[PDB]
Amino acid sequence: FISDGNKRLDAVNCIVSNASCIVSDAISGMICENPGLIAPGGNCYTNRRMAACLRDGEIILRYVSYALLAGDSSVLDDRCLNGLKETYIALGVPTASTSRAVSIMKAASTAFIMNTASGRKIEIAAGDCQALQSEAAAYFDKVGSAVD
Amino acid sequence: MLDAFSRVVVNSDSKAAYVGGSDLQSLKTFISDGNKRLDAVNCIVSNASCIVSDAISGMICENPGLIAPGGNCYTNRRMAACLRDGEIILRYVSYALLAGDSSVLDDRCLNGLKETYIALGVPTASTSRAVSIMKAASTAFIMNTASGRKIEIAAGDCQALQSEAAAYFDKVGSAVD
Amino acid sequence: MLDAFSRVVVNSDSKAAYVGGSDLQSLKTFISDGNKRLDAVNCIVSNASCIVSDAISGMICENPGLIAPGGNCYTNRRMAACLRDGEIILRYVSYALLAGDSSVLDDRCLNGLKETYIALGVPTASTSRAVSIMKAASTAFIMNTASGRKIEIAAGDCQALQSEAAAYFDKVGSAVD
Amino acid sequence: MQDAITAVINTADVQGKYLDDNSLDKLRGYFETGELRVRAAATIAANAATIIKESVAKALLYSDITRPGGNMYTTRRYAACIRDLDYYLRYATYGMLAGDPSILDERVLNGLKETYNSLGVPIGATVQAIQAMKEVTASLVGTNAGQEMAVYFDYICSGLS
Amino acid sequence: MQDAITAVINTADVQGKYLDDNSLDKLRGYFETGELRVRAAATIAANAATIIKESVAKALLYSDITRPGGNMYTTRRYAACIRDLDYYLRYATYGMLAGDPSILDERVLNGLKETYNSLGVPIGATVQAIQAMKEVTASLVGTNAGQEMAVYFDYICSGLS
Amino acid sequence: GYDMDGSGSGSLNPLRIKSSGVEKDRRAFKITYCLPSESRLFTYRELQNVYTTKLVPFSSWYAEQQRIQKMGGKIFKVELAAGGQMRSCGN
Amino acid sequence: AYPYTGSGYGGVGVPYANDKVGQLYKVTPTSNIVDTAASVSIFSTLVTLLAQTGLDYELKKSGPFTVFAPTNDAFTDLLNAHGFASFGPLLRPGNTDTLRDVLLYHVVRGTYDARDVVGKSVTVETMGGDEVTISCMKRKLVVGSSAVIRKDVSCSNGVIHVIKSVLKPPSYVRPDIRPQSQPMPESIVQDVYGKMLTPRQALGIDAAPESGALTSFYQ
Amino acid sequence: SIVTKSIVNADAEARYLSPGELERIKSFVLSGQRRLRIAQTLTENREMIVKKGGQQLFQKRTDVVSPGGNAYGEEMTATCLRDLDYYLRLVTYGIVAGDVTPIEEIGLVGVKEMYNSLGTPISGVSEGVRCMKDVACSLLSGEDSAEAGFYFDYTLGAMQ
Amino acid sequence: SIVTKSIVNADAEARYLSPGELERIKSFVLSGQRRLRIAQTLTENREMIVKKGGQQLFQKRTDVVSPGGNAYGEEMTATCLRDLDYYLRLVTYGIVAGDVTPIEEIGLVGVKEMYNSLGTPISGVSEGVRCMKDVACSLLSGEDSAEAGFYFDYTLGAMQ
Ligand SMILES: C=CC1=C(C)[C@@H](Cc2[nH]c(/C=C3N=C(/C=C4\NC(=O)[C@H](C)[C@H]4CC)C(C)=C\3CCC(=O)O)c(CCC(=O)O)c2C)NC1=O
Ligand SMILES: C=CC1=C(C)[C@@H](Cc2[nH]c(/C=C3N=C(/C=C4\NC(=O)[C@H](C)[C@H]4CC)C(C)=C\3CCC(=O)O)c(CCC(=O)O)c2C)NC1=O
Ligand SMILES: C=CC1=C(C)[C@@H](Cc2[nH]c(/C=C3N=C(/C=C4\NC(=O)[C@H](C)[C@H]4CC)C(C)=C\3CCC(=O)O)c(CCC(=O)O)c2C)NC1=O
Ligand SMILES: C=CC1=C(C)[C@@H](Cc2[nH]c(/C=C3N=C(/C=C4\NC(=O)[C@H](C)[C@H]4CC)C(C)=C\3CCC(=O)O)c(CCC(=O)O)c2C)NC1=O
Ligand SMILES: C=CC1=C(C)[C@@H](Cc2[nH]c(/C=C3N=C(/C=C4\NC(=O)[C@H](C)[C@H]4CC)C(C)=C\3CCC(=O)O)c(CCC(=O)O)c2C)NC1=O
Ligand SMILES: CCC1=C(C)/C(=C/C2=NC(=C\c3[nH]c(/C=C4\NC(=O)[C@H](C)[C@H]4CC)c(C)c3CCC(=O)O)/C(CCC(=O)O)=C2C)NC1=O
Ligand SMILES: CCC1=C(C)/C(=C/C2=NC(=C\c3[nH]c(/C=C4\NC(=O)[C@H](C)[C@H]4CC)c(C)c3CCC(=O)O)/C(CCC(=O)O)=C2C)NC1=O
Ligand SMILES: CCC1=C(C)/C(=C/C2=NC(=C\c3[nH]c(/C=C4\NC(=O)[C@H](C)[C@H]4CC)c(C)c3CCC(=O)O)/C(CCC(=O)O)=C2C)NC1=O
Ligand SMILES: CCC1=C(C)/C(=C/C2=NC(=C\c3[nH]c(/C=C4\NC(=O)[C@H](C)[C@H]4CC)c(C)c3CCC(=O)O)/C(CCC(=O)O)=C2C)NC1=O
Ligand SMILES: CCC1=C(C)[C@@H](CC2=N/C(=C\c3[nH]c(C[C@@H]4NC(=O)C(C)=C4CC)c(C)c3CCC(=O)O)C(CCC(=O)O)=C2C)NC1=O
Ligand SMILES: CCC1=C(C)[C@@H](CC2=N/C(=C\c3[nH]c(C[C@@H]4NC(=O)C(C)=C4CC)c(C)c3CCC(=O)O)C(CCC(=O)O)=C2C)NC1=O
Ligand SMILES: CCC1=C(C)[C@@H](CC2=N/C(=C\c3[nH]c(C[C@@H]4NC(=O)C(C)=C4CC)c(C)c3CCC(=O)O)C(CCC(=O)O)=C2C)NC1=O
Repeated sequence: FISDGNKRLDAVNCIVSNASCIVSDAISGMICENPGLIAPGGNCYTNRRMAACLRDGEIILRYVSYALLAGDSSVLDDRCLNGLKETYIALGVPTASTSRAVSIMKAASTAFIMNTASGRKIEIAAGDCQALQSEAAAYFDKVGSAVD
Repeated sequence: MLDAFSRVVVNSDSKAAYVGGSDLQSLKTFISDGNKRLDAVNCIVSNASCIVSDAISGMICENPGLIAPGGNCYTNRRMAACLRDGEIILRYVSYALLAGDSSVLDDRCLNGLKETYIALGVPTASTSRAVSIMKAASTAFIMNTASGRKIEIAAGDCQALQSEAAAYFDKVGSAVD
Repeated sequence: MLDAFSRVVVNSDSKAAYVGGSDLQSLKTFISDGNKRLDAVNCIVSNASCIVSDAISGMICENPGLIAPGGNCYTNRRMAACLRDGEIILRYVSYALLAGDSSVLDDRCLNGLKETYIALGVPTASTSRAVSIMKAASTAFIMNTASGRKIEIAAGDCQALQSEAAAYFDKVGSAVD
Repeated sequence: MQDAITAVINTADVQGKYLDDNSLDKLRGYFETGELRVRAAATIAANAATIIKESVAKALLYSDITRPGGNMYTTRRYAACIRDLDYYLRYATYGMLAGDPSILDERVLNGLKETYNSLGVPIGATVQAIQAMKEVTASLVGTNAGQEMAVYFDYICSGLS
Repeated sequence: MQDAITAVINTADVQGKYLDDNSLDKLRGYFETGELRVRAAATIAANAATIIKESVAKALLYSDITRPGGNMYTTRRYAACIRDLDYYLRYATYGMLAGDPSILDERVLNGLKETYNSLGVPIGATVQAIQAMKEVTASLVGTNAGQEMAVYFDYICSGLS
Repeated sequence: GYDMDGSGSGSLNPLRIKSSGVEKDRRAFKITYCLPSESRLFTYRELQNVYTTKLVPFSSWYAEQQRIQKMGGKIFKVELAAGGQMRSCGN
Repeated sequence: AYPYTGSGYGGVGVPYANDKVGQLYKVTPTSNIVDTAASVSIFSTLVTLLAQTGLDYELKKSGPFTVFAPTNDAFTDLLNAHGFASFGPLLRPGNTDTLRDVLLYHVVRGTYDARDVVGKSVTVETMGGDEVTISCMKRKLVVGSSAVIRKDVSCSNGVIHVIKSVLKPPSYVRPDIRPQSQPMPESIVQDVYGKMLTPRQALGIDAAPESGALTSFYQ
Repeated sequence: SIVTKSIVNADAEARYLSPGELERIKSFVLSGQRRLRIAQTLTENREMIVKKGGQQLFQKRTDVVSPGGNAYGEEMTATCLRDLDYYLRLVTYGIVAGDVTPIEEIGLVGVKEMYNSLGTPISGVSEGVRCMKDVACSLLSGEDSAEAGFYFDYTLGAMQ
Repeated sequence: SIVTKSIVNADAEARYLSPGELERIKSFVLSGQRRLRIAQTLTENREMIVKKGGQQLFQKRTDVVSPGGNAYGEEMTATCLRDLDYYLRLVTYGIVAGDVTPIEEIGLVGVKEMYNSLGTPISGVSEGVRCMKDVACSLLSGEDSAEAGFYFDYTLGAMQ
């Protein structure tokens, strides 16, 4: 980290100042993939639920971001990491849909962290960052395994 | 809607007794500080559209995901309603500067807002950021310390009033979050 | 080794063209300055050894761990090497005074000094302190406001030359840390 | 405790500075209001009895409290009640005349909320009795000194509540 | 309180047993070290004032604490400070000469952490002052006796921290 | 009468413990101690409730505390209730 | 309905002080602010921050302090782009006095809890030099920008109030991400002597074309 | 402060302030601006009082600045003049307070224990404060330096 | 005296002398002849000790015998050595007593108030008594001057 520092903080600042982008991206894409999870039936039909859906996306990405800064996701496993699947079962929330949204958040996160995402071209001097990308994908599939 | 006058009156009716001396003494300080309040509200009435434009432009530049697709500042119409809502927030803050009490701001604008921005999907932290930029810009205009604008007024201390305006912006910001 | 002349010439070579009247005008300000820099170099190079003695003695005075056993100023050998290092630092600073550019100063001493003192265990903050005391003493001699020796010079502004000298000492003290 | 002057010497002392123009402006403020504080304390000293009598008559009597089973029932309780109103008036005058409510922090409001919540003294009736003394006292001393006493009675009422 | 002797009689008493060879080995240990503890207590008794002066000069003076704003800034607080260093030295000597720090549990460490955390005495500075007394005292009594005093000053430091 | 003038060890007042109390200071500590006596079984004095709670003046708290610890008392909760803290002037 | 405690002939006979034993001024069961903030699983990051800044020390004091204390979840809410922009450079290692300023902005002397503030609105200076308005309108208590989420927690030297989000002081100097340097000449002749104006030029009798103008001569 | 002393008094007697004491507070709050003039003059002339008082101190008392003395050296003499600066500041506080309670609680309560813990002769301190009294009486009027000089006299009486 | 200390002790405890207490009396009354040897030697060598100790005092500490000091002149120097003679006498009383009670009650209780009332630097007195300690330890054996020297150390700890 004393070697990472401005580079790890640079990555966290890249993922953080694209948060509304990644959240609304992955949730809007989650709906696009299957029409059964916008229709009557599934939990995207009511306006109230949709708001808590956007809030849950923002909370996942927020704690995921914390893990990168905090090195290990103990801050995540302190509360959010454990007991989430029990809640999503006890409220009838679909889990395949959430796992898809976390996957889309992961792909958008790595594409932002490597600047391969066409459209945002923030100016940083170049370096190797593959390790850190694998930590980011590491956290999203920790959570993506915990939703299922 | 209650001004400072009706705030003293309502408090004295909770006490269920006549106004007397001390409450009127604090209200005499309101009267003697009245012209400073008048000139302060004049400083916020005039520079408001520019402040609103700057604050929301700063909100988008600090957080570029608003202009991103599927953001709430994406569509041109959404940018229009965005600018208008910043204007209306600054408008009721100016009313709270004239009244001296936040009953107009609480009853007309603040109550029913959090649930609205939640029901629309408006990001609340971005709105509180815009309220914070209007706060700092409004205190800089109210203390005559703006860079592009330095209008002459006869000199005097007005820190009380700056803390008052910052209390209203703080109040608006608190309500959204 | 590049003076101000060679700096103009190198900048024109990166620009890939001839000189031009603007760079020649700044060169006329340098040459038109002239003997202010001459008399300034004469002032610092005159009282040089005494500057080195006072600055290093003051550097030992601010933290007595150097002269404490186990410190790098402990014993005669280390003290002699200390004094010749302060003297050579001042020597290259005077070279950068005549040159007008830091190219002479930087290649000879700015580059690689940090590696050498880290490899030898020389405390770098103490070196920056010594460079700071030589800075203040050398600016005080260069403005002729030194409280012990005040020689006659026809009056004028040596201030332009002096800031430059403080920039060289801030370059050395920024380099050693 | 501390008055306004001691507070100025506390801030200026705890910075290590001497007295600058701001602190001298604060001392000038206190020394302007000096005489007003004196005559207000003189008037309250004169009419304490009548303040407590009029305020008890407005706020407490002919109610459930002095009816049996209320807190004021029996002579011992009545005398303790009006005794406490005497303390609130006296220490409110001290706080006014010092210009700093630190005395009310040191010697009155310390442990008083635990006392009244221990005994079962009604807080709201106490507060209304203090406000009755605030109205009557402000009627005696006038506008400006009624404002000064108003901030110290309101300080005790904020202390209990 | 208790010394090493009393502590042995406590363990042997509370077992109901008499004094076996192990307890007599412990009393032989203390009775070997007895004279060393006596002369150490003699030296510290002789030079108490100089211990406190040199330790305050090392640890506390010319810093933020005696500068205004710090907790030693006034003469009242300076005198209370050096008063407390006197007590730490005296009871540390009793603890050394008893061979058992129970006196430090009974008569020093009791209520003192509550006291200092109540008043605003900084714990850090106190600990560094006690360690300064440890170094100065060890310099006076020498190596072995300085180790003995070192475990008791470290006992007080472990108590306050 | 501020207890810090002319400290002992050569000052004719026999050594006594001396507090940082200011003249007539008004600071007090709420304390909780426990006391088991010792004098009772040879004195046969009537029993009293040992465990109490009181507001001790700040100037003399020092001596009261030392005295409790001398007679094997145990102190539970020292709070400063009455006064203000780290005030250079005005107690 | 509201019995007055009396041991003998006072009234009903409820033992004195409405407790099993007729005694008052019992030893307090509450502990210091640092201890109660340390005992709970949330406020752990505040216990670390007060540990780092040394405002642990001032909260151990027995003066009445109100601590307007944000939860552990709240510091997570700083990861908005706006909040990470403002409090972003505090994660740089040198910045301790700025954390002292923020955390001194959260602590207020005296005791200001719920129904001192119900109805009215009061403005109090903090432990830092800045000021905060505390108000309660329509059973809502808010301090500065963020509303109180849990009302009052007694801790024997004042009150802990619990807050949804981290306040900001009005005077906050964000620590720079990269340290700023004075402009170096690098070419005295072209940059110092070229940008400088001769007395004659300043009159305008000469021609204008100076490339720049100098406001300072330093490092 | 005089007001503080006046209160505490009837507070411990648990009565209101007497007629007499309220007249004393009136006389005090009417004497205010004269006091603020005195402490203004001693404020803005502090360097002459500390320097000149230190000169008369070291010229009368060559003990402490001699070798093997408490005030020996440049840093020790600077600390000596630093303490004279402290007592000058406290005297100004005692002038505006209208009572020596600031002087007593900031500077005098336990002063002998401190300077005996430092090895400093406190009679040299009292001679220093007397020297600053002579300079401060040279900078003021007749009745004015009577008043301020009597505050200095209180500090001398506490050191001796 | 240890015997007296033992008495008063069990007298305030209102009991007869304990088994432990008697042994202390035995050790004291068997150590008697040794003590009387020591105070006999310091008694008959007192003139020499007062002189030599005073020489080392004034030579180490030229303050007080300088013009301006306390002890300047013939009469003053004679009074100074008169006091060193007093403290030598008291130390001998404390050696025979086996306790510093005589030294404390004749010479130490209220000494700082007396020498502050005389103008005398008491650190110079402690340096004088330390000089007499060095000479009296030059006149005795190892363990012997350990004992007596530690009585001198008590007097130095009372002066400082
Ligand atoms: C407070 C906020 C804050 C930040 C946001 C960072 C910003 C930051 N990044 C770097 C510096 C850098 N940042 C990156 C980052 C990357 N480069 C790539 O090509 C990838 C796209 C991307 C992966 C994350 C790299 C590679 C460097 C340079 C290497 C390094 O300094 O380690 C530096 C070094 C100084 C400089 O370059 O001028 C700083 C300050 N630091 C902070 O203090
Ligand atoms: C700290 C971490 C943390 C989380 C990760 C969330 C997880 C979470 N989500 C919900 C609750 C919810 N979460 C969703 C989200 C969904 N909507 C859908 O269409 C999708 C299947 C899915 C988004 C991908 C919805 C709709 C609710 C409300 C469910 C309901 O009330 O029917 C709840 C119950 C409380 C509430 O109603 O908010 C919780 C604990 N909360 C936390 O505190
Ligand atoms: C109907 C509209 C209307 C206004 C807008 C005001 C405008 C106004 N302000 C002042 C007067 C004043 N206005 C201010 C205000 C200022 N203090 C400062 O520090 C700032 C620069 C500025 C607030 C932003 C002050 C200090 C005075 C008094 C000036 C003085 O007496 O020196 C006066 C002169 C009369 C008076 O003293 O009140 C007037 C006409 N009055 C009106 O009738
Ligand atoms: C009396 C007080 C009062 C207010 C405070 C507003 C609040 C408010 N805003 C909107 C509505 C809106 N408000 C915004 C504003 C936003 N655009 C963004 O990018 C940001 C998140 C945010 C500015 C900071 C937008 C974009 C809409 C339209 C939303 C939409 O139609 O999608 C609406 C619904 C009606 C409408 O469409 O106008 C209301 C009630 N209206 C009021 O009457
Ligand atoms: C061969 C060796 C050699 C030198 C050492 C210089 C010496 C020198 N200096 C000046 C002349 C001068 N020298 C200075 C210098 C300064 N004045 C100040 O007050 C500052 C302390 C100091 C800053 C450097 C000034 C200001 C002048 C007069 C202005 C000028 O001539 O430009 C002159 C002009 C003639 C005269 O004054 O009689 C000469 C010959 N020239 C040489 O040929
Ligand atoms: C200045 C410092 C100070 C104050 C202010 C003070 C208050 C105080 N009020 C008390 C009791 C009481 N206080 C009241 C007060 C009231 N009853 C009512 O109905 C009214 C609404 C209200 C007064 C306005 C009553 C009835 C009691 C007696 C309770 C009992 O013991 O029976 C007691 C218990 C001792 C006793 O009186 O028997 C104290 C100690 N004590 C102090 O040392
Ligand atoms: C506001 C009340 C107040 C006072 C007065 C005060 C005095 C004070 N004087 C000190 C030292 C000192 N003070 C003196 C003073 C003197 N030497 C002489 O010979 C002269 C008689 C005299 C000067 C007139 C000296 C020499 C020292 C340092 C001695 C040493 O360190 O060896 C120190 C030691 C550390 C430090 O200064 O930071 C304090 C705290 N502190 C306080 O809070
Ligand atoms: C025998 C066991 C025992 C101890 C140790 C003890 C200490 C004790 N220390 C006190 C105050 C104090 N103690 C200090 C000590 C210090 N200030 C610093 O900055 C330094 C770190 C440190 C000196 C080394 C200070 C400043 C006060 C007074 C603080 C105040 O009143 O504001 C008080 C308050 C009242 C009084 O002293 O009379 C007690 C009782 N009491 C006991 O019974
Ligand atoms: C038995 C216990 C006891 C003692 C000790 C004692 C001392 C004593 N010392 C005195 C004077 C004195 N004592 C000294 C002593 C000294 N001057 C220095 O500089 C040195 C530090 C020191 C000598 C080591 C001086 C100079 C005077 C006379 C000072 C004067 O008169 O101006 C006087 C004044 C009148 C007189 O001597 O008759 C008494 C009574 N009296 C007693 O009853
Ligand atoms: C028709 C229904 C529909 C959608 C809605 C999208 C949603 C979507 N975005 C993706 C992924 C994705 N989305 C973005 C964010 C996005 N791109 C940007 O450059 C900016 C500024 C953005 C916010 C405005 C990025 C950066 C990626 C990563 C791929 C890339 O490099 O662009 C992916 C790939 C997921 C994966 O890799 O597993 C999908 C499915 N796709 C669909 O089929
Ligand atoms: C690149 C995206 C971007 C922006 C857009 C700005 C927006 C902006 N304006 C500010 C603050 C700010 N803005 C103005 C108003 C403004 N200045 C004037 O002199 C006149 C005439 C104005 C309207 C035309 C003032 C007066 C201030 C206060 C600072 C100052 O003294 O100028 C602040 C500081 C906020 C704070 O203090 O917390 C910001 C972020 N910043 C950005 O990064
Ligand atoms: C007690 C530990 C100690 C020291 C050792 C000195 C060391 C010292 N000399 C200075 C600065 C300094 N020093 C000298 C040189 C010196 N003066 C002369 O007149 C002659 C003949 C000299 C050599 C014999 C000069 C000329 C200056 C510039 C100030 C001046 O005009 O005198 C400065 C000021 C540094 C600055 O400006 O940043 C310091 C700190 N200071 C201390 O605190």
